[PDB]
Amino acid sequence: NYDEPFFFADFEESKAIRDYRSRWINVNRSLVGMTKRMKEAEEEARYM
Amino acid sequence: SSRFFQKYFIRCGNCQTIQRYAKGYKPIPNPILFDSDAHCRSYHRERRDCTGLTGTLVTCRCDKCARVHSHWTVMDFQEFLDAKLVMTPEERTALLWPGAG
Amino acid sequence: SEREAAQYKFIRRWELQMRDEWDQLEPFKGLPKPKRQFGNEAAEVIWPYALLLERVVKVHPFTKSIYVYYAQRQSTARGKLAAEIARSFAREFLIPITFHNSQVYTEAEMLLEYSETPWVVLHSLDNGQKPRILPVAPVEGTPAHTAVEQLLAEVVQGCEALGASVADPVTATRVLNERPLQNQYVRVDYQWFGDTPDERASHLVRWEFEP
Amino acid sequence: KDYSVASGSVDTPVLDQLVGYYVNIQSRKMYYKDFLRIEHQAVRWAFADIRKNSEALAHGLLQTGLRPGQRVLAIQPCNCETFVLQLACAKIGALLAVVPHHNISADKLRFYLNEFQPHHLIAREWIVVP
Amino acid sequence: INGIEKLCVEEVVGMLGKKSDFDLLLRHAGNFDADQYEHLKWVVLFEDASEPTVGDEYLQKLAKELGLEDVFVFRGPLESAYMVMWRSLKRARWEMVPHVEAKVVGDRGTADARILAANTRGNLKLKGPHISAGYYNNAGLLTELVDERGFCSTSREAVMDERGQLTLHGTQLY
Amino acid sequence: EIPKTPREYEKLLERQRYDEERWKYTIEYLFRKYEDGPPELLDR
Amino acid sequence: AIRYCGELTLNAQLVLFLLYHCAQTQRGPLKEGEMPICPGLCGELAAVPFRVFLGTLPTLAVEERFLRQLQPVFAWYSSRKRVKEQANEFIEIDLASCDAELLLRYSHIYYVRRQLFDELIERQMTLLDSGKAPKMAEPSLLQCLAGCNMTIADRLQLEIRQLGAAKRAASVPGRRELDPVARLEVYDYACMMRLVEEDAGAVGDAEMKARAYLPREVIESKLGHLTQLLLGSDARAALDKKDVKLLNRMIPPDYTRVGCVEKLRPFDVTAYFRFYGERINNVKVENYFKRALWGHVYRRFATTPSFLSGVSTYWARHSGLDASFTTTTMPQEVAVAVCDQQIQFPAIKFRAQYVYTSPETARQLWRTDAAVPLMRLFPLMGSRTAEDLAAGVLTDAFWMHLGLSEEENLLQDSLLL
Ligand SMILES: [Zn+2]
Repeated sequence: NYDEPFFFADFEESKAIRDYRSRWINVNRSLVGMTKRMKEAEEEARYM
Repeated sequence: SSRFFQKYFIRCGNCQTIQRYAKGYKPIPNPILFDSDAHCRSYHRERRDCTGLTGTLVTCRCDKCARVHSHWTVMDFQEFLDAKLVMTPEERTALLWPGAG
Repeated sequence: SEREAAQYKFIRRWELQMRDEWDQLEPFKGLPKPKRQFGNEAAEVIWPYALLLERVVKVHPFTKSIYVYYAQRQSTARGKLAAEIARSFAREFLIPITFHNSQVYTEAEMLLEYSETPWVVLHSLDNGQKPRILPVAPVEGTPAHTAVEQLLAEVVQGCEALGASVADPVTATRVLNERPLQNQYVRVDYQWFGDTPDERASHLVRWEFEP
Repeated sequence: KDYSVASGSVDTPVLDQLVGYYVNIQSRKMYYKDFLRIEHQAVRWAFADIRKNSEALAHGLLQTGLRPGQRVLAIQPCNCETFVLQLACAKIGALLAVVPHHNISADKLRFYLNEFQPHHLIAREWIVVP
Repeated sequence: INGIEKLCVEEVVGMLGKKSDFDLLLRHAGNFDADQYEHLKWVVLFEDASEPTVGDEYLQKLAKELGLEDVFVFRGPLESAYMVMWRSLKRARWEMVPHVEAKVVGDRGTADARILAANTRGNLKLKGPHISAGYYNNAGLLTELVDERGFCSTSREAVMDERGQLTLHGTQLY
Repeated sequence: EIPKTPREYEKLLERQRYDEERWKYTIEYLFRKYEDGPPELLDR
Repeated sequence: AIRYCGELTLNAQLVLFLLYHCAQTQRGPLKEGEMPICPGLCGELAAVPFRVFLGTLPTLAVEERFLRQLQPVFAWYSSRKRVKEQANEFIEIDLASCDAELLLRYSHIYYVRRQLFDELIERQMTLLDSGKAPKMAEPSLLQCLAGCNMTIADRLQLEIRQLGAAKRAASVPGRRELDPVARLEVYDYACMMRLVEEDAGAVGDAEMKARAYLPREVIESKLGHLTQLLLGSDARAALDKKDVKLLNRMIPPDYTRVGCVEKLRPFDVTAYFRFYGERINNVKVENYFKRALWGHVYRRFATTPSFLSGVSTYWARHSGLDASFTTTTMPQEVAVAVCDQQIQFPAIKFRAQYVYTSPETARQLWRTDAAVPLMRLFPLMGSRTAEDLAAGVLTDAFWMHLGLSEEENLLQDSLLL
């Protein structure tokens, strides 16, 4: 019932592309408000 | 287990009807997470499965009487051809699978 | 030291079975819980996987629901026969039908009145289509191991006629493909095949010879 | 009808060059012919004008410090000059960003500044908003 | 009103827009003379695919109210620059824009993904010269897949009709 | 089938008792608690 | 359970039914065992859940409280409901307006007629005692059956005795299964069409149908189901359908209530019920194959034997509600059934009803209508119409004549000994 044709769809690159995609959505989330944060870091360094 | 495909002719032991049963590809347990105890006994049972299901209690379901039981008897195909070719065509309808005229 | 611990656990088990501390539902933690209801006792019972493999009954794909309602008390002389057929059909084929069809939701009710006529309600995937309500009609020359299969045939042909009566199937098709999983509450004891999921799903795989 | 795929005719020619190239060609062919008309800005331009001040604005951005790698942020409301900036930023290869001005606050402005990290900000003083 | 009074002076033989601001023209076009629109012949409205399907009676209303020869409706996702398929007033069929291929595929492939059955919801892939596979983000310039066959991922799921028609959807959430 | 592992043997046992005592696996035996209505509809 | 079909303007009063522990519930178990007869009725009511506690939301003005009074074999629950209900009524006496108290004559006649009633009151009470000693059996279980008879237990015992009176159990559920609601509705419309020419409007108003929705405990709402009524509630719908019916009726209680008594007592009769009788299938169209369309005669006989019994308590309990001072000390002392239904009707309406019942019973007894095979006979209905019209046209014109009728036909209706 579960047989596949001979020219069979690829799982490897679909995997690599989707999990990579996942990583860059995560990057899009993590980078929100980055410049202000990186502004305060220098002030904390100067204070310390 | 199991690396290769194989076809068997089994007899339902309650009603004595012959149906055919196939065994397909299931992959080896992962070589990278390695288990000797899995792989090796899987190998011996693989050899066993290849020879007429020698040490295996066969469990399937009758089509002509629908129930799952292990009464099944595995027949090598010469015993099958001995069983089949001596039959009248109307009892091929009862005992055997569709067509097989 | 496995054997004696095993023994220990068995005696322990029977002790809790005499004294009512034993929870039969622990393997089932991840499943949703069926309807606690007067007819649905076919749901809470743990089904062997083998006799689910035995009863493989498929109806038309355009069936979304099967309800079986039957009266608790039957005033009528023949009322009992009808109720018994309905009860037997509700216990034998309701869970299997659900199991294999998986879009069909199946529910049986014990409704408390003296009424001799049990009925079966079939819903199709059309919202706009009226459900078909089939009566249970035991013939007085038919016993309860035969009439039940007759009712099964009636339900199958009823679902089939209900599904071939559907205004354009494009809609029904996409609704079918997107209808969520209805057989989740079913509790199955996988006996002699529990070891990996692939033979848990073993009833899905079908060998097609002579293509 | 049978399968889900749809295709258009391929006989139509495809233009693969840069934008500035077609601007130069169209400026050589019809030089004095009108290109765009705006009454509220008093802008009547030929293809002469669009070529001339497109690359002029390009040089303007080059001396204002823009380079082929970086970005421009533009909040201009329906002017001719946002198009001119399209062409200019096309000529020096800088990515132009056009954001809608109809809902604009300080917070989302600094979001755009966080996102694109532009070299330039093309802005107004008084902008008309509904 | 100042808009009409300008466009009737400027001698525009045809103009572009979207439904939502043609609403305002339809409010205030009745106040003027019919023959003032005599230069306008065709008009264009652009459609994002999540609109779906500006009704043709509205197009008929436009054409009768402005004295128009033909009303052109273009439709496509925003990646495609609002043109994938298009129709006229007189032709209800959705003709594809030339050099455009729209396919709906399965989930198990990238290049080698297979076309679905023409009603089934699956991924959408657009191949065309005016289609863009890049998009800018917080992270920077980003790109989704352009494969060996030349097609391009939109990360959108769609349903194709029997008659040429695309319907976009959100991602499948079961 | 001679089991070389204990779990193999409980598999063997399970199919065995599915075969020999099959009265265990009929639906009336599954329903021992309901030969009647639900248990809460009774008397004391 | 004593007065069916009497209705009044009412406000919804929430009452938490019981106290129970989620792990171990005595309440739910005992009820589910004893409450079967209308199960859907227990299923429909809201379930209010609190930490380690369960409660059910009750509407006192609804027939639900009456159902609890009838079908609960638990003493303490029905006692809590009884005492709290009486307390609620007595507390409402201050907030509520003064009773109408229509005429001193009716009060005098009722007073003089009520005195003789207690001999057979002791008979029926000790009958409830004999029924309570035997109340513990295989069918019904009670906590203490030997425990003293109280004012809270009356309805339950009444049910026990009526079920014992019926030769076939359970006639209630059988007859319910046979009788459809819409059928009796339409045939009551036919009854109105035949009995009164071009009268009684068309159908009940939205207020009245919503009231009857609050006046009836509904049935299984599932797919392919027709609503059915217990014989008692059939009598209830039957008389409540007669008061609100008449269009040309002027405003007077007695005249228009007489129709109520007439249609109630019409629902009591076996022949009418069997004439209206259908199965669920014939009305629903599910099964065209049925051996008998009409209710079995035995069930009808039983159902009729049910509603007739306990005339004395039926009289006295309602007699308590004639006046609020009569209702003040007789709630605790005198045998009665506390009902939020008759509270708003207290003074004029309850008394006028008390007279109307007797005046209709006179017709019933003197005509011997109970055994009539065809109740739809023309002459019969004509005489009925003229009768109700006359009795209606009397008391407004001449009161003392109607007083005489009430008293004499009271000596007739409830036998002395
Ligand atoms: Zn067999």
